[PDB]
Amino acid sequence: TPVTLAKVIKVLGRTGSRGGVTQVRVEFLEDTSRTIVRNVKGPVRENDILVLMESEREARRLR
Amino acid sequence: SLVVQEQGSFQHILRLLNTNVDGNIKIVYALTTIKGVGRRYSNLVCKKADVDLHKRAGELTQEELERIVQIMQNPTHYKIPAWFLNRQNDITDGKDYHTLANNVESKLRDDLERLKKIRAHRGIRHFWGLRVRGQHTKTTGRRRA
Amino acid sequence: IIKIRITLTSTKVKQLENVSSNIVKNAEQHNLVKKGPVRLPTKVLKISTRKTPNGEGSKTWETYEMRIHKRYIDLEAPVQIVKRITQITIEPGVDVEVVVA
Amino acid sequence: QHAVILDQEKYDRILKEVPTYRYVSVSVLVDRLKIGGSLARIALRHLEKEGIIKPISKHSKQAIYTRAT
Amino acid sequence: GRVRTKTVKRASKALIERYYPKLTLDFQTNKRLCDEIATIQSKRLRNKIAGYTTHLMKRIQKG
Amino acid sequence: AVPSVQTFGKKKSATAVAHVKAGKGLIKVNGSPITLVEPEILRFKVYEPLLLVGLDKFSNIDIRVRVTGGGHVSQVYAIRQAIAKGLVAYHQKYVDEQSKNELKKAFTSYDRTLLIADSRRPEPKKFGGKGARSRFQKSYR
Amino acid sequence: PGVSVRDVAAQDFINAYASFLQRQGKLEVPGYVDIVKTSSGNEMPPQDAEGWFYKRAASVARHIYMRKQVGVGKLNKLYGGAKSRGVRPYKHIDASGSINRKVLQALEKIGIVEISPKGGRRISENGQRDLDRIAAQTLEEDE
Amino acid sequence: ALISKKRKLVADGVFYAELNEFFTRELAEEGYSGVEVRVTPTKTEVIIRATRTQDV
Amino acid sequence: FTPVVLATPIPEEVQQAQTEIKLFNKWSFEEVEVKDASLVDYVQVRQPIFVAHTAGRYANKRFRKAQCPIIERLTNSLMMNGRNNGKKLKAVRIIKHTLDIINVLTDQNPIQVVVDAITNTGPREDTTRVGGGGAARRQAVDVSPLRRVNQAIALLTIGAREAAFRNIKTIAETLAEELINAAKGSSTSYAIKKKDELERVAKSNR
RNA sequence: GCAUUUGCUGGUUAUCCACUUCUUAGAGGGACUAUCGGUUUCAAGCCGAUGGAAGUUUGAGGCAAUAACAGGUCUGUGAUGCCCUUAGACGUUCUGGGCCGCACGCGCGCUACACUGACGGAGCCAGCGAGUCUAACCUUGGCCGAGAGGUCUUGGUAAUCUUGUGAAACUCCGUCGUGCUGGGGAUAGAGCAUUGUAAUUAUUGCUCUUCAACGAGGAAUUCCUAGUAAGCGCAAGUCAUCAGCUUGCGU
Repeated sequence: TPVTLAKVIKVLGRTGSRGGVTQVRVEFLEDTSRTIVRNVKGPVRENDILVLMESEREARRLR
Repeated sequence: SLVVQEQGSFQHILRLLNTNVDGNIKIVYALTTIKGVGRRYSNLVCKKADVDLHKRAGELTQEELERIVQIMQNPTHYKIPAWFLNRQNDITDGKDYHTLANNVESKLRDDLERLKKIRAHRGIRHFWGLRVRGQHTKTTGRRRA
Repeated sequence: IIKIRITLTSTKVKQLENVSSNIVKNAEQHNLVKKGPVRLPTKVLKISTRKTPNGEGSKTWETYEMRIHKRYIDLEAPVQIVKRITQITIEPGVDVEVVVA
Repeated sequence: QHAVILDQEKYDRILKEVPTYRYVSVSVLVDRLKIGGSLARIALRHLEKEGIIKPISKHSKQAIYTRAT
Repeated sequence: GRVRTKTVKRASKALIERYYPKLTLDFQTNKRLCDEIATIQSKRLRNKIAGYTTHLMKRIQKG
Repeated sequence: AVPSVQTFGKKKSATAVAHVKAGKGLIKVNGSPITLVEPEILRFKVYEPLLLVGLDKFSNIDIRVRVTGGGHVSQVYAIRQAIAKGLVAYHQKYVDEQSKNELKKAFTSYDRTLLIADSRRPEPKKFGGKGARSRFQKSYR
Repeated sequence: PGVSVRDVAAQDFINAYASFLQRQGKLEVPGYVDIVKTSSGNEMPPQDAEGWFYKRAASVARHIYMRKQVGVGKLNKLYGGAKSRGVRPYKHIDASGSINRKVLQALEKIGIVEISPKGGRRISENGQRDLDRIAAQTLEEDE
Repeated sequence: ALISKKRKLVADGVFYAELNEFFTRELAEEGYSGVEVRVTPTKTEVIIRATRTQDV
Repeated sequence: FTPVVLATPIPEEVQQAQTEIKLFNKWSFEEVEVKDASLVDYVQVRQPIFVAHTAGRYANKRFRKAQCPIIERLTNSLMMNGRNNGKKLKAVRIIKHTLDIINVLTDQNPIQVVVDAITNTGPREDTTRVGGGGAARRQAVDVSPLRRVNQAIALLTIGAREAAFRNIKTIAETLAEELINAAKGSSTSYAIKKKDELERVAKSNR
């Protein structure tokens, strides 16, 4: 289980056709200088920690 | 701490009024497999026959069952009031009878045939196989079966 | 003197309160014990018709209200001054009944 | 299915198995033993008047018992 | 949804341009003044008129 | 002369009235002790005002609470509304006002609406549905 | 220091008082004590067929103690519940009146309640004296 | 008397509406405009609001 | 602890454990802690309560339900499937019975067992739907920390409800069995079987 | 009454005195997004925190444009044009019957498929309302009856009496024990009552007996964002009798 954490730096904005997916930018919390942009399912506020099963996709906005 | 260790006198399925009574359920609700007794008739006849209600049917030694079937076949002699009775001033006698196991389907058949041969409106509806009481038929009652 | 009671009933707040005010003003013009205006709870009489004639349309409902305000004042007075104060304060919309004892 | 009358082969099974039960209750008896449910609700009384299990809460819809020692 | 309308806004500007050295920066003593220098039908409206007057004065004494 | 404060507490239709006078320490609800307020799983709800500030403060006062209206859960929320207000208002009048803030700080920091009754009130029913928001099922063909 | 029935839990008092009434053995339970359903909303007779009547007599006496006066019409609304009428929704149904009237007459004959002005039945001189003695014993049960 | 105020105050309303529809139908040619009743002890009085009183 | 005597007896077991520490029913909010970061500030065990009955307004803002204590968020999720709606006084009894049973099977703090169950049974990588036109493909996304707590309570109470349905074991015991078997990753619980099934679907769709 | 020590719980229709916290209802006060902080062109505003009974336009309604529809209604109207009929009438009235008739398809719903449950005792908590003089309305209390109900009285034209509407879900203790079983109560038999001139094609209520499908419902599809959904009953409308409906109300 190579679980890596991260925490939201800036909430970009909603995406998806129904708008149920929030696009956020996260700082990796082990190395600060790495910032990847991914998208989440539930409700996210500013500065809360996430869990990344694999931190490689850097996904774009859905339609 | 009501633990009792009786082992031998227990009995499985047993016959009363030509009906197989399940032996390992409580006596009041065990009697209710007889067509003609219900949860409240059987309760009263157990009370009148002086049976401990907590007993299974595998208990109840044969004189107690004989007392119980004495109460069922002759209720008015053992102080059961006439408003428990299944037939009151019945149709021909004017007496009070509680109809029991095999007589229930026959006395019902007697009543249906009695009011069929007179060609009363209830009898014709029964013969046709329709809802005999004054209830709608346009939407419900499908699947005659 | 005699124990009297004056009961006021109306559907208009403004036309009733000034009548009770005139009653009490005449009550301490020549002084006597008040047992002043005890306002009973207001009664709302509701009629809920549908909206329409014939039942076409969305099933919309109205409710109409009539509000009954009631007030009673329990006075005691000499027999002479009873008639004049019961006759001066007569106003449309306000129903006044006076119980003798 | 489930036995409703004690038969003195279930009775000794009560005495030598419920001390091994760290959580013991009405549904515990009917699952690991094969007992009648209403017999279990009598058994948990009998296992209390002489201490083999002890009560920690007695609600009419739920009884919770542990081994005494 | 706190947008004042052109009844509250236009009245408050007309009430400042002729009563400037009588109005404070405080709401509680501005609404007491609006009962004297103006005729407003409802209590709910003069609280809205005096509140926007107090808001305008806070940005008059700033500039 | 018999220093006494009366107050009230409310929940949704319920109105408990407290009579806080100086005395020996009986805390009785509807003539019966506080230990008998019986939904019996909310029995601790009448107990927070007796335990947040400590049981010592009640040794010199007498409490007599009567409730009407509401339901079984709504009434239980109404005694505790009246007990809390009945002790902080006793302290405002007959003992030091510095002590009142210390108890008012305790109840407010644990605010289950012990001092301030909540403003949640029923919404009226409308036509075309069986509830305030709920509508009847429409059929479309 | 002196106790009333208001300091006793209701269920624990009614059970303790119902046992006392049966131990005395003088209540004149009716002969119909084992036939009746006790309401028209009920389905089955009371399960405790020997001592369900003593529990009503204990429950009614405490109720009259806590109130000013009640009659057999207030007891029927109190002891009645919802009725299952099958396919149609439930509704409140008052209890049986003959049972409550027989309870009240039994209590008057044992002399624990009495007929009252303004109607109904109030609790008597001996009623307060006797309810409070079992109320005293119920507190001191815990060894 | 011997009538509840709920039925009394409503009956005063329907009495007024019956009077008003009567005078609209009757005094149609005189420019009728309304009525008001003054329920007093000793001869309750009714006022007719019509333009040509010399015709009414 | 110097008990105080007064005209109302207020029994001895009440104030002995509650004047100094405001416990649970009898359970401690001390030494309980969320072992999984990204669930702190969403699992609330920091202000103790006496019973899990708090008539609190948590629905009027977006994130205010996080400040609701998680024990009340489990009693709230028990009043479900229709016949039990608005029956909170039954749900507190179930939870009061559950934490007693949980302590018996495992002698740790039953509050700690609940937090262990929540921290495990929340999904970590979920799947959303991308419509386009036609086949309506799926897309794997992340999941919020709040939704992890929201869904963990959902899966636990659904699993207890379905297990206890046509069964002689009560809802209190099956809730206890589900929480204990989820505190460890036993995969004998409904929620753990669901959680890794949702995660392996997203693994295919990433 | 109990304790006894000065206390606790009660009763006492006006015994008297005092007061208005709770209740009532007139006049008012109260919120203005207030204070602070952050954002934007520095505006209109928005966001967060504090205070506050109240911060979504404070919640919910009422009211509600211009233009229209061949929308519904001539079966609300002594609103109405034209057509028809007008004495064996299509007027009106009276006896009967029908509108309810069942191979079947659809829409709104009620009860369920049970153990978060059913049953039995025990606890005991609302709010909106309605109610009779030349007419029998809401009915307390006593007595009778298993019950439904009967009978003798009483209060009330009502903040006074019904009525604290002692509602139901709910809560506690017990019986059941995974079994279409003590879940469910359709269908049917016999009796006792009540409303009505009249109950058969069961008005309705009750008592005993009869014990059906239904094991969570396919494609589809409805309603709903906080004291809301959902559960739960109660009053009113219709009414002489009939509520599985609606309009509200609280839990």
